[PDB]
Amino acid sequence: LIPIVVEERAYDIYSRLLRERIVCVMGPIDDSVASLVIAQLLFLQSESNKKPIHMYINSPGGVVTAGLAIYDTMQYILNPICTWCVGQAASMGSLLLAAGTPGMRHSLPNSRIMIHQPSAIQAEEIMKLKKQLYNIYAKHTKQSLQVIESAMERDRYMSPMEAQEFGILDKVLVHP
Amino acid sequence: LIPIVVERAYDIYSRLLRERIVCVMGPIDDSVASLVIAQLLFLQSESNKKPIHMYINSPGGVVTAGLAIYDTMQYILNPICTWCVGQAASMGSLLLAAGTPGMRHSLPNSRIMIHQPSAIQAEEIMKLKKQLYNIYAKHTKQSLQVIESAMERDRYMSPMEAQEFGILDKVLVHP
Amino acid sequence: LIPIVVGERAYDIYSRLLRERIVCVMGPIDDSVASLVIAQLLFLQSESNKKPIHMYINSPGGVVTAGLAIYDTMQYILNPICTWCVGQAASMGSLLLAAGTPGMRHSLPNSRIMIHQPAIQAEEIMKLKKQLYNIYAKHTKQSLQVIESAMERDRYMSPMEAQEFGILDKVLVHPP
Amino acid sequence: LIPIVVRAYDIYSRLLRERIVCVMGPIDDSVASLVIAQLLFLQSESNKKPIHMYINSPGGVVTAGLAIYDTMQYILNPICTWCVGQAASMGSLLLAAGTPGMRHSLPNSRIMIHQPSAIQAEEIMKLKKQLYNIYAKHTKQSLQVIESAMERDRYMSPMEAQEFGILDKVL
Amino acid sequence: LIPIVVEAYDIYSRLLRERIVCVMGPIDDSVASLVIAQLLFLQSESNKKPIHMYINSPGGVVTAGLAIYDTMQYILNPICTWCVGQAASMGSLLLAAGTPGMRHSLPNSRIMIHQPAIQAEEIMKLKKQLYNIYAKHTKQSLQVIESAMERDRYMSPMEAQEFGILDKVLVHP
Amino acid sequence: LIPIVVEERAYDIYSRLLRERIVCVMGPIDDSVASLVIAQLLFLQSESNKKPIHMYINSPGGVVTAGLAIYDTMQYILNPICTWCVGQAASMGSLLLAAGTPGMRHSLPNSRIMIHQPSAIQAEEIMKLKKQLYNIYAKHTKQSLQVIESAMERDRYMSPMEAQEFGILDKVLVHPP
Amino acid sequence: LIPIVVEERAYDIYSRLLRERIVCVMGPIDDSVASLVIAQLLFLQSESNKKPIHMYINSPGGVVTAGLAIYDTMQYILNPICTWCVGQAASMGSLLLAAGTPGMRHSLPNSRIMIHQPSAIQAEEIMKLKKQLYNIYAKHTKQSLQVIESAMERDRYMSPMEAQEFGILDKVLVHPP
Amino acid sequence: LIPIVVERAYDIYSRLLRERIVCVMGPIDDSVASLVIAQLLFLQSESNKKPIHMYINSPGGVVTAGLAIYDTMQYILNPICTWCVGQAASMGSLLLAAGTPGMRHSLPNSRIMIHQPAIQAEEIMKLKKQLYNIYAKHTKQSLQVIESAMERDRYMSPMEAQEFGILDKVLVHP
Amino acid sequence: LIPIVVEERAYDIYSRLLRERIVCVMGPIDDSVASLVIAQLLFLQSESNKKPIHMYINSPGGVVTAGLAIYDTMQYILNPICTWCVGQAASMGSLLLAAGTPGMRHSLPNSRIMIHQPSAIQAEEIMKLKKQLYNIYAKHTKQSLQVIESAMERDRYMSPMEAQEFGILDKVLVHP
Ligand SMILES: N#Cc1cccc(CN2CCC3=C(C2)C(=O)N(Cc2ccc(Cl)cc2)C2=NCCN23)c1
Ligand SMILES: N#Cc1cccc(CN2CCC3=C(C2)C(=O)N(Cc2ccc(Cl)cc2)C2=NCCN23)c1
Ligand SMILES: N#Cc1cccc(CN2CCC3=C(C2)C(=O)N(Cc2ccc(Cl)cc2)C2=NCCN23)c1
Ligand SMILES: N#Cc1cccc(CN2CCC3=C(C2)C(=O)N(Cc2ccc(Cl)cc2)C2=NCCN23)c1
Ligand SMILES: N#Cc1cccc(CN2CCC3=C(C2)C(=O)N(Cc2ccc(Cl)cc2)C2=NCCN23)c1
Ligand SMILES: N#Cc1cccc(CN2CCC3=C(C2)C(=O)N(Cc2ccc(Cl)cc2)C2=NCCN23)c1
Ligand SMILES: N#Cc1cccc(CN2CCC3=C(C2)C(=O)N(Cc2ccc(Cl)cc2)C2=NCCN23)c1
Ligand SMILES: N#Cc1cccc(CN2CCC3=C(C2)C(=O)N(Cc2ccc(Cl)cc2)C2=NCCN23)c1
Ligand SMILES: N#Cc1cccc(CN2CCC3=C(C2)C(=O)N(Cc2ccc(Cl)cc2)C2=NCCN23)c1
Repeated sequence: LIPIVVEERAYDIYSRLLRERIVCVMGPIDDSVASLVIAQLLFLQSESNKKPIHMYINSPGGVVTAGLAIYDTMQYILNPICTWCVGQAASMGSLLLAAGTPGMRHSLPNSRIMIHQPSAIQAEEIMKLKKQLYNIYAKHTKQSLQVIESAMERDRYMSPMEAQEFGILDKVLVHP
Repeated sequence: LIPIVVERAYDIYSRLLRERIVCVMGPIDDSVASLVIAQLLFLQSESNKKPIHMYINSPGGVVTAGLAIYDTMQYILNPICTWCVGQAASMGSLLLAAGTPGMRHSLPNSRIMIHQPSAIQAEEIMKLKKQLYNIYAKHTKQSLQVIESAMERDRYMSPMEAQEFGILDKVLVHP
Repeated sequence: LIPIVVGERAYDIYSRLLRERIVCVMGPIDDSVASLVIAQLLFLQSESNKKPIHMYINSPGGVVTAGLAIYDTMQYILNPICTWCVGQAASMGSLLLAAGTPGMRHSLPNSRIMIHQPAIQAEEIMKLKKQLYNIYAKHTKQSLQVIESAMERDRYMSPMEAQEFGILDKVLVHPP
Repeated sequence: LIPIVVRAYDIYSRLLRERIVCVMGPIDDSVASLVIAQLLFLQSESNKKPIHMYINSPGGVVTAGLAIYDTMQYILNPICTWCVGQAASMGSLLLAAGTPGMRHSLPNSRIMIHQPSAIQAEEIMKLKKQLYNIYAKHTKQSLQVIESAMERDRYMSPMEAQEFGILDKVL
Repeated sequence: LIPIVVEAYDIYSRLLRERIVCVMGPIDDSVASLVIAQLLFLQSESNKKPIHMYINSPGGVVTAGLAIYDTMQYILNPICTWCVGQAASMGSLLLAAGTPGMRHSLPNSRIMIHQPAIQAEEIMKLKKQLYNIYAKHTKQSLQVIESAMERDRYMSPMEAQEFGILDKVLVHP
Repeated sequence: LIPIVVEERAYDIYSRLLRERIVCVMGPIDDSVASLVIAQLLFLQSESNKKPIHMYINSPGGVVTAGLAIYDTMQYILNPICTWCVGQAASMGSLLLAAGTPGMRHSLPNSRIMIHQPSAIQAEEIMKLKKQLYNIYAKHTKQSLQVIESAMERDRYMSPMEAQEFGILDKVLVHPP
Repeated sequence: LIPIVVEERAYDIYSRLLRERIVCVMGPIDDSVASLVIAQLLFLQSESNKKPIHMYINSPGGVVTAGLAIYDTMQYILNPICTWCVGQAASMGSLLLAAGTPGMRHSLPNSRIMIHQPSAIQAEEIMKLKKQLYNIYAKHTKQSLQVIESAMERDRYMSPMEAQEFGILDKVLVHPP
Repeated sequence: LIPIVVERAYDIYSRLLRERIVCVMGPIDDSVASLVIAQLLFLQSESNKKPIHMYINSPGGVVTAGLAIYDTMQYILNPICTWCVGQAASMGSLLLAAGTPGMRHSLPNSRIMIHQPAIQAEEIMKLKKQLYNIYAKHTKQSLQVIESAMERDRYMSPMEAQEFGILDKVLVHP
Repeated sequence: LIPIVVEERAYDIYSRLLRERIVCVMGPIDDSVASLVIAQLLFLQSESNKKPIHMYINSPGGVVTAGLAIYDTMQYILNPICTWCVGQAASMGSLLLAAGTPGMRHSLPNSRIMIHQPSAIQAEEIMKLKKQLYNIYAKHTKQSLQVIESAMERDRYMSPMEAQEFGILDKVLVHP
């Protein structure tokens, strides 16, 4: 039941959010989510490839290759990407969260962050995908492999404060 | 089916938004939180001084979805008037009591519940309950001790007991 | 499929009903119906807080706390509210019907009215059931004990007994 | 789904511009509120010009049908009821409540006043007397003649239903 | 599921050997058919020895409960009805149809005579059957029975006993 | 579950009923209700060509062809059959009720009896079947076709006492003679 | 999804059909098929009391009362109506086919036409309805009752050419005249 | 599914009945209650002095189904030993507390709840009062203590429950 | 489709297993499983309370209070209890496995053992139950609390060899 706003043109509030260069990553990440997000990120680059992009994550995770789709598009565009976590970023959600422009990775105070991966393909393939997750997290947290994979074994959430200290985000904000 | 009102014409819900009114109706999940946060943010983009009104008629919902609203309420600058209609239970009463002080209201016949009624580990659930304990104590001026024994009783309060406990400031019959 | 009716503007018939300052409470009552009726009632009060609103009730009841949100918004707003019972008004429907302005509570001749009531602790259900007694007591101008007695009988009233009981003021057949 | 005719309407809206109100299929609360809407809307447009209720229905919720009956009886306009296909149970009630000399059916229609088979038992009998009464009113038959007929699980043809008092014209 | 006792029966076959007939939960044609069979068997074994009918039911199909009620009237034995838990709607009409003086409840039972695809005249007709049955066994007047069944509520064993539904309320022998 | 009773010998209560030459017609009658009922009419006749059988009927009706199968077995076998109506006998239930041995058809007092037929084949075939019911009911009630055809058009129930006056049964009994 | 076509003005293809005074009876006919078809017979008549309307029929039948509603609208309105059978017209479909203006009822070559009625109400009421279909078919085919009643008892389809010789239609066309 | 033991050959549940052991397992409905009440009537016909053993591992159930069991336990003359295993919650703990005084037992790890989780609001409140009074009776607590307790959405330990009046002993072994 | 064996009496093979004093704990543990197991363990004690009892665990876990029911009955009976793990013992399964008589806790070579708890009650209650699990495991593994709870956080299985070394079992056997 999505509301309309005027600005004189008239958009629904989500079209409006994308006009402010805000892309939502809200919920379980599947291919068509990934498709929406990728579409938006590439449209904002076309508008201005130096102007920043804010991406808002409230995601329990999802389909791993769909998330890497987003992640890869993040790495590709020319824009700074402020990532913001509200509610939670678990599994691929905090992967996207940890993959913002350094210095521009934010959570609100009561957010919950998980890098552990909640548990139809071959066994070695899953391990392959799981190393990919291990290196991406190592890249952006500036942590070691063995630290990352020990960490990813703890079935557990962090506070915005621990996640900052671990390298997943940069600033925990209450106010602007 | 949602009616149109009327010089251009919005559906009634779009028109509630022009009043700076954000409805939080029913159970709270992430996509409701997405809708509420967007409006809060947009309403602050419109003026960051002009108040915002949050009509809460909710039984609770996903804790982190509700926290994403609570946090966003705290983030924005505007005075936030919160309104309880029918009932605000579990996460929905956290929100109701998070409105800016002296600006939390109930219509007379509502019911208010801070009891949390009832896939993660038991150490994580408990971490989340602790976060609720602290929010509630922060906004009702009550001690954690008072907050926990109270949240332990499976009961509703009238808007008056609510106002006395520190969830509400006003109860009113009319403007 | 809702019909359209017709400077010159074009309305679906239900908006048109709201232009006439009519709000409908058709069928069972839940939070989303209540959101809709409160939205319409607060809007009508904003277009004129002295002009009457007409509220049409054909309803078998509903969620109590959702029904009370409607009742309280009736009592809040500034406008005279003339209620009309068509078809039936049982439980919360009859309470909305009985909570129009004194002397502007109507039924058409064949309506059936019920004040008998068809997960929460047992003490909260009695708390709530007592709020119902207090509201019916108020507007029907009947004693508490008489309300509690009446609400124990699993029966409907004629629009003429409910006139007689306190629930409505006039039974109309044709327009005055 | 639904075509568009030429200013442009959809056909069911174009019909309403013609002062025509369909009653089509089973009657429930939302049929009734849609029908009562149109009836009021039409009388607001003119209280002298007749309205046309096209009924093809096997009935429905008694209270929902009673709601439409009363709205008919409230509004001032002459009302021409039209039976098409069938008007059975509640449907036949409204058909019979068109204003006199204006109740029609088409030749091959079927008309039933037998009421085919959660509230208390006394409250069910109360509702049935209401229809007994409503029917006796508009057919000018007696209550003993209404209840007897209402017990025979059967249709009448338009001519049977004309002699009974349900309608006036068959074409 | 059902345990086996020696004396070799299932426990419910052994209740029947004790002349105990359970009427558990909702009445329908199947339940009624069962019950009636045991009632005729028991009489066939002896038309003088009582039969203990154990009732704990929210009611059921009217026609089916009436088949039971009729069977009860037919057979010669004194029938001791026992309410455990609850007897509502039809369940409490059988309770009332025990032999006078041997209608019992346990302390915490609940008793209800209020009643929760056929025609209106027929639903009223069956309701008058219930009216007259209840009036006969409570010795209460018709008009007292109908007021009663309209109040949607339960009676405690002692209000059920002051009304003529049962006779005795036992905490223990 | 079906209790077991002792006799020296163990029977489940329903088996021990058949021992009494009692046959139960309980519930909707389909082809396998009919099959099981016919199985025991034929059986009970082979235990005695002349000892009376008892049908306990509590039924709201059923498949017409499955009902007529039972009616026809009932007509075939040589046994006097006493019918008993308990709870109800509507539609084909009441036809099995009416078809007991003249003067052996009974109701308990509180039973409800209906002969109206409540609402894949062609149209001529349903009127074929309706007519067959007319003639069966006409036969045993001793009523005229005309009277059967309109009584059945009244969607209503008869008391055991009106059913006795119409012809469906012969005695309404409260206690054992 | 329904394409849009341009005319200056945009119509979805089905709307633009109605513009040609074409009305489609496609599929099972229930009360709301009938309602929408009647809506456009009445509409097209009000655009012209005498210009011919075209019913395209491809239907396997439907609710008899809903069919007879359409038949009756078709009889009411003053317009000459050309019927066209495409794919099939079985049961009430073929009755709407037969009821076009004499000599305006058509089939394309490969259509299949059935008048047999493939297999809640009482029995007298279904024979009531069957008889009404007998008289409608009798009327427009110009066949006797006796002939209609047995043709309809044959569970079978007719070619457009046999249907033309029976009376259901008048012309079987391959290309436009 | 259910095994046979030899002694003569019972299924293992039939053999527990021969020990005078009545099992109240899982949610209590009128059917559980039928089975339980049957067993208690029978076991008393065997002897009205020999103790009955009610093993309870139950989350709760229908209240009238529960009170039928309770009333049957009051009716019979036998000393009843109640034992709690896994848990006894809502109606279950009510049965646990209702065994013969000095004979109510829990295993060291059981959890006990007296908090309760179509009829009118005056019936529920009538039923709840009835739970209030059974409980008050059997824990020697007051009504006020009992009512406030049942309002806390919480389980107790077996020692807690022992201190409160719900049970007498807590045994790791015999 | 359970087979019968003769021994001359004739039992199904599972009745036969219980005659050899073998009780299976096979699969998800719910109240009626727990009831079966408890029944069997108490019947074997009645036969001989010094003769050992072998309990065979292939369980992914289950309802925690139902498992403690079994555990408590284990602690209660007088008999030695050899526990044997085949396939897997995860969550409450390895709790029962770790709760055998010391010296009599066995796995086959390819078994998989989990003490981590795969993830409708109050929050503090779940923590209470979870401390119970923490102490029981500490009791029988002779490990510390902090070691146990760190361990229970690793979403992960052990080999019969690691589980022995950790204190969950005593012997890993290939042959008799
Ligand atoms: N899925 C995926 C994926 C993710 C990251 C990078 C790429 C590579 N593509 C190659 C083609 C390509 C790219 C980048 C591109 O961004 N623009 C500019 C553009 C795109 C969208 C919008 Cl709305 C407006 C302007 C473009 N314009 C035409 C061809 N083209 C693909
Ligand atoms: N989920 C979440 C969450 C909740 C609270 C606070 C934040 C932090 N963000 C930072 C980025 C950011 C924020 C707040 C922001 O309010 N506007 C202004 C704005 C927003 C919507 C509309 Cl329609 C119009 C204007 C904005 N415009 C560009 C960058 N930007 C995120
Ligand atoms: N749910 C609930 C509920 C039910 C009854 C009473 C209230 C109290 N609120 C206080 C705030 C408040 C109220 C009433 C108010 O009526 N208008 C005027 C207005 C509202 C909507 C529209 Cl479409 C047009 C004009 C308003 N404009 C900004 C703030 N505001 C809430
Ligand atoms: N359900 C019901 C029911 C059935 C029959 C009679 C009534 C009584 N009401 C009184 C209020 C009332 C009525 C009739 C009324 O016809 N119009 C005129 C009107 C209505 C609809 C439209 Cl689209 C346009 C104009 C009106 N305009 C302001 C308030 N109002 C209610
Ligand atoms: N349904 C019904 C219904 C309900 C109440 C009363 C009756 C009347 N019937 C008549 C036939 C009849 C009756 C009573 C009868 O009790 N016994 C004795 C008997 C019955 C069952 C068993 Cl297991 C053992 C012995 C009997 N033996 C042969 C025929 N017969 C029928
Ligand atoms: N369906 C059907 C239906 C219904 C009624 C009548 C019939 C006709 N059949 C003819 C053959 C036939 C009949 C009757 C027959 O009764 N017995 C004797 C018998 C039958 C069953 C049992 Cl258990 C014991 C003894 C018999 N024994 C051998 C051949 N035979 C069929
Ligand atoms: N269902 C049915 C059914 C089927 C066939 C015939 C009839 C009888 N009615 C009588 C009233 C009536 C009729 C025919 C009529 O055709 N027009 C003209 C009209 C209709 C619709 C449209 Cl879109 C445009 C113009 C009309 N305009 C006002 C009253 N009126 C009913
Ligand atoms: N539900 C219920 C309920 C609960 C508690 C008390 C009662 C009252 N009845 C009275 C009749 C009665 C009772 C108790 C009784 O215990 N025995 C002895 C007996 C019972 C079962 C078995 Cl397996 C073996 C022997 C008995 N034998 C004949 C009459 N009779 C009913
Ligand atoms: N659930 C639970 C649970 C778990 C552990 C311990 C207990 C305590 N009970 C007390 C009563 C009790 C116990 C132990 C007992 O083992 N036997 C001996 C016995 C048991 C079963 C069988 Cl098949 C054969 C002999 C006994 N015989 C009669 C009373 N009785 C309960």
